Parts: sequence; C-alpha cells; structure tokens
Amino acid sequence: GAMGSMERASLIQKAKLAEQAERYEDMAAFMKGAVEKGEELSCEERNLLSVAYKNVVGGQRAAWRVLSSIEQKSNEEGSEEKGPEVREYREKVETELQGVCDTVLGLLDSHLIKEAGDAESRVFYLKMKGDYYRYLAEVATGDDKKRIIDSARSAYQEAMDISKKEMPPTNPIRLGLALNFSVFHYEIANSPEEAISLAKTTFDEAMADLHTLSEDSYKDSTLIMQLLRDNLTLWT
Amino acid sequence: GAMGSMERASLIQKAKLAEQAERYEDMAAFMKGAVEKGEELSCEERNLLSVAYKNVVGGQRAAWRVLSSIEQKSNEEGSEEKGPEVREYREKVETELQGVCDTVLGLLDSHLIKEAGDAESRVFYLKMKGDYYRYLAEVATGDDKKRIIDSARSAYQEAMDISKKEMPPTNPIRLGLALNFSVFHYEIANSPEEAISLAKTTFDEAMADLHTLSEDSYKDSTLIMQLLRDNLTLWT
Amino acid sequence: AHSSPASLQ
Amino acid sequence: AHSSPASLQ
Ligand SMILES: [Cl-]
Ligand SMILES: [Cl-]
Ligand SMILES: [Mg+2]
Ligand SMILES: [Mg+2]
Ligand code: NA
Ligand code: NA
Ligand code: NA
Ligand code: NA
Repeated sequence: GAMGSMERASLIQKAKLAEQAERYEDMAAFMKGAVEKGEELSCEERNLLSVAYKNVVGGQRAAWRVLSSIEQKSNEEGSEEKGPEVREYREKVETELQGVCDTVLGLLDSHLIKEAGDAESRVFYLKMKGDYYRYLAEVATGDDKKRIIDSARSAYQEAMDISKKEMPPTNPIRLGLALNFSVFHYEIANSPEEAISLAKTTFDEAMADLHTLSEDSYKDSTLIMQLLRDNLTLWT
Repeated sequence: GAMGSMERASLIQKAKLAEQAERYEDMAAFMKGAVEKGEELSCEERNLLSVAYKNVVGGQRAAWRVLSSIEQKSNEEGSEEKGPEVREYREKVETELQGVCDTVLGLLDSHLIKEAGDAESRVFYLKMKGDYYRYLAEVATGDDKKRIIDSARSAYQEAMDISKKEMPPTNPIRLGLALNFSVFHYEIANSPEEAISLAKTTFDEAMADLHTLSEDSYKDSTLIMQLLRDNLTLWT
Repeated sequence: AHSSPASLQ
Repeated sequence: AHSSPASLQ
C-alpha cells in the first residue's frame, strides 16, 4: 500500500488535516493506511474512518442517483435515442462506488471486526458493515441482489443484538444503528412497517433514558433522536 | 490517453453528464480527451472545458488555503512542534494543484491557442492561460515566482489587447478577462491601484454600452459587472 | 430519509 | 475578491 511507509500517528494527523480541508478521498486513503498497520482503532479513529468513507461514497451515491434518473428518463416512451453514453457513465460511477464499498468491507473483514471485543467498537463496525452492504444494495440489480440485502440485514441484526444487551438506549452508536436499520427496512427491504416500528420503539426507549444523561450526552443522543423523528414524519 | 478510444461526441456528452452529477474530475478528463482529438472547440465546448478545470482547481485552491493557514499558525511563537506532517500534506496538495495547472497550460499550448483565430476563442484561451498561471502564482515561493507572475501578466495583456480591438465593452469574455486581470493586479502583482482603475474603467465602459443589448445579453453582461462592483466595494 | 451521521460518540 | 465565472457567453 502507498501508505505503508508512513507512521501510523502521521496518517491519523493527516487524516484530520484532510478533514479540515474537505479532502475526503485523501482522508480515506490515510485512514485505510492506519487500519492496515494492524492495531485496533480508538473511538476517535473509528469515527475518522467512517467520516472519510461516508463522504467519499456519499459523493458517488449522489452522482449515481443523478445518472440513474437521466437513464430512466431516456427509457420512457417518446424519448429520443442518445446511444450508450448514459448507461456507460452510470456504470462507471457504479463500479467506482462498488469498489469503495468493497474496500471498506475488506478492512472490516481483515481484521477490524474479528479483533473488536468491546461493544462500542464491535457494534460500530458491524453497523458499518450493514451500511456498506446497504450502499451496494442501492445499486444492485442482478443475481446477487438478494444476497447483498441479506448480508446487510445479517450485519445489522448482529449489531442490534449486541447493542440491546450491552449499551443503554440513548447510546449514539446504538441510536445510529437503529436509525440505519430502519432506513434499510424502508428503502431496501420493502418493509416500511418494520421501519416505522423500529424507529418508534427506538425513539421511545431513548426518551425514557434521557434523564440519566449529562447535558453533553443529552445533546448527542437527542441529535440522533431528531433524525428518527424526521423519518417518522416523512413515513407516516 | 485513456480517452483515446472514445468518440469526440461521446466525450462531450459525458462531460455534460459529469457536470450534472457534479463529477468535475471526470468532466475534466472527458474534456481533455475531447481537446486531444485535435479539432477546434466550439463556444459551448470551451465553456465546458473551463467549468471542469475551474471546479477541479477550485477544490485544490480551497484545500491549499486551509492547509497553508494551519502551517503558518504552526510557525508562530508559542506554537508546539508537531513534526513535518502539515508541510508534507500542504506540499502534496500543492503538487497536485500544480499538476492540474500544468495540464491546462499544456492543452492551451498544444494546440488550442495557436489554432484560435477568432477573437472570442483566442481571448477566452489567453484569459485561461493567465488564470492558470495566476493559480500557479498563488502558491509560488521560489526562484520561479517572478517568471510565473510575468507569464500570467503577458497572457492577460495579449488577451486585453485583442478584446479592446475586437469585442464590445459589454462582451462577457472581455468583462471576465478584465475582472480577472484586476484580481491579478490586486492579489498577485501588489498593484491595488491598477486593479481598482481597471475595474472602474471596465465597469463604466460597459455601463455606457448596455443600451445596445437585448434583454438576455443585458443579463449576461450585468452579472459580470456586479462582480466588478463587488470587488470595488471590497477594495475601496 | 435521513441516515446516521458518520461520527457517533 | 471575486473572479470570473468559468462559463462566459
Ligand atoms: Cl464512461
Ligand atoms: Cl502527505
Ligand atoms: Mg455497557
Ligand atoms: Mg467583434
Ligand atoms: Na513521528
Ligand atoms: Na450518443
Ligand atoms: Na457515436
Ligand atoms: Na507529527
């Protein structure tokens, strides 16, 4: 790897600089290099890894959606033929997106998840695994679509089982996991009722635990709770 | 070049798709491929080329400014030593910026400018040449700084001479050229009075020619005139 | 729909 | 200071 010669601490320092500069591709390459040093990641480092790749794939997902919409319009009745270019370029963006998802899933499999024993790290990584299979599912169309969806579901479910046993209902990782599993149900698995039920139960159980929290933890938890509420308002 | 096998028309079509998707690196690669087909560019194609590379270098310039500011703070009295990482990463971004500028200047030199005979194309390209030397000047510090600055000045001056002889004072290319030469004077050449004089004369001569214009041309011209006014308000 | 922020405390 | 838009008619 091109980062093999750089110190772990230098990679982390540069990842933070890249974040400040909004250079998320650089940030992701630095954090990939840090992961490949083979040591477990701290909480802050796990968050840097996620921020970097979420922003990279986020740009690709937004582009893919624009191109897919153009492609779908080109396939309506009355639309003039324009040749293979729209499909080709959508496929180019899609392949690059898939490559990023595969890179992240590779890092989680070699060897972040197997070395993660504490609930906060293990749930974070399993959530990430569900998320990047979900992003793969958003563009999947062929024989592997069902297996991609089930890989996302399985990762989220393992994370949910751990989070319910080991974390308080207000924990931001537990909340963000439930939020994203609910989005998976609604947008990927054609299960809007499950999505709504999960969002509601998650929100209500967090509400009843807010009284235990400091001012700062309250702000962290309520920020994610508002996203659950926003989704429920959209879906109901 | 990786675009050598793709039809010119397909490259232009994909450049427009990449613009819609905000995939400006892709857009620039497509337009570079189109330029390398060896045919002159139409007005629309010249604008696609400029949009693509302006957005690419724009992200690099913004990142460079963030990193340069961090680096300068690290060199104040009382600042703790943090090692070579900030300088290294600033240099990485700077080298990538320089590479993009060199690519653009290479396209203009081989062979866009020499084949451009009409004032609208020749002025547009010479303006671009001044602009990308100006971006090089923004990061230049060593023995080549003076020669980079003079290369920007020379390109802008040749463009100005043609635009004053061949274009009306309201022409958007002429206006944008004058705007950017004024920014060159203020920000690069340490000549704020020349910058202010150029912006004022340019604005006043355009104002006196607006009466000749259609509604749509009036809107094009006044949009650039407002930027001259905005700069004068900042500088005076 | 909104998904989670990347950074979670 | 503001510089020119990239696209110029
Ligand atoms: Cl393509
Ligand atoms: Cl670096
Ligand atoms: Mg616990
Ligand atoms: Mg004329
Ligand atoms: Na060190
Ligand atoms: Na076509
Ligand atoms: Na064709
Ligand atoms: Na250091």
